[PDB]
Amino acid sequence: EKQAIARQYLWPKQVRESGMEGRIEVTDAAILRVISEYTREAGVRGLERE
Amino acid sequence: LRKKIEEVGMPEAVKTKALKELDRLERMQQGSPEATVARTYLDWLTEVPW
Amino acid sequence: LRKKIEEVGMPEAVKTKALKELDRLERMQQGSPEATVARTYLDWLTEVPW
Amino acid sequence: APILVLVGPPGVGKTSLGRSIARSMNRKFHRISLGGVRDEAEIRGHRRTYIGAMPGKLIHAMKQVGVINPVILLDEIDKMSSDWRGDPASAMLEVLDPEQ
Amino acid sequence: APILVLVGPPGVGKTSLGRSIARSMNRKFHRISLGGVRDEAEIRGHRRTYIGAMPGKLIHAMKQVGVINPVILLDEIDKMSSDWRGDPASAMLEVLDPEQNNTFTDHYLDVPYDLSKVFFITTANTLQTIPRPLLDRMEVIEIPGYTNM
Ligand SMILES: Nc1ncnc2c1ncn2[C@@H]1O[C@H](COP(=O)(O)OP(=O)(O)OP(O)(O)=S)[C@@H](O)[C@H]1O
Repeated sequence: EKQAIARQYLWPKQVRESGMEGRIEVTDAAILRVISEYTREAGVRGLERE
Repeated sequence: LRKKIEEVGMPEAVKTKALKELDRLERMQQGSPEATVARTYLDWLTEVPW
Repeated sequence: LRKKIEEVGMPEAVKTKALKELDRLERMQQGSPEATVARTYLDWLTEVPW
Repeated sequence: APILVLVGPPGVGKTSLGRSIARSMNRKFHRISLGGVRDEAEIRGHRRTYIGAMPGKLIHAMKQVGVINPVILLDEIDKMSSDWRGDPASAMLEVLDPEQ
Repeated sequence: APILVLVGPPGVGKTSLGRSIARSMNRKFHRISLGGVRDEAEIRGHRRTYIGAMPGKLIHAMKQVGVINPVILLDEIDKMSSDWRGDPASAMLEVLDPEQNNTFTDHYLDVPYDLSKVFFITTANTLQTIPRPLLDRMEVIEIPGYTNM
């Protein structure tokens, strides 16, 4: 669920608000590594800050 | 304000209260430490949705 | 004070609220202890930045 | 109309569902932030004998919204404070009573 | 704008770093010291129906600064009480919420006020005395402590 949320809602918003507009992109294994090794939460604010 | 009282809403036990208060307000001196209380109360009665 | 409400800012809802408050203030006798509290409030609304 | 409480951990979208549910049903929306509120005169008002009196947050919220069926979010209802002096959680019993 | 928290032992430069950050970016600065702040009526205000009523620290701080994007240092955020008498840590959830603080509502001003352009920097000695919903809104930057070199 966190991986689907980060693909559909969180990563496009952080991309749009930074000025990068198709210049940078993450894979799915990258999102899974950010979730599993950089976060201990139940929500999605820490994932959004990463 | 008379037209506003008898157009929006309102229940009859509140409408009688409001018309009695307006009939008091029509006797007071335009002024007044006691007319502004009545007019502010009638504005709150006519602007809340019924 | 009406000129100051017109110049700085402000959003349309808070500007409408401030103009209704000023129209209430114009028709009550000055030096009343409610004309003071209806005036300090408009000073605070016109002195914060918008 | 329903009366709901949404319970969960911090980062889950509890507050964010208010505007989504209100936008989905074409209803008006308003938000009242509780939490730390200790004054009972925020729920009800003062008796308009007093000198700058005006009604509580609920009548003000119904006046901002134009209609009689809005969606009103009451945010952080478990963070009100109740003790000998200051008890707004006892005035909220009258606004959330499902039949009174 | 960001909402940061700087956490570290005493004597490392946390309080003095806020003024340097605000000076390097040519932006206005203001401090609010939250140590020992005990009542909720200093975050929000009182209604304008009590006789000596006036807004809280945030609206007053936004009045002192003239602009809508200052740097505001909220100093000693972990030394803020939640006892019997007052709970200002639950009134801070409305201020530091990164998605909802464009409609912050003071009790004196009955209108929503936009606090989404302000650069908040908060400082603390440890993270363990911060409430968990309030810690989850802030980004941690850890200041470790110096070596001999
Ligand atoms: N299922 C989801 N899909 C998309 N975005 C989500 C989802 N769950 C949470 N979010 C996002 O997560 C962020 C945090 O949501 P909030 O509702 O503010 O959390 P919160 O539970 O209200 O926080 P507190 O501490 O309990 S008030 C928002 O930007 C939401 O859009």
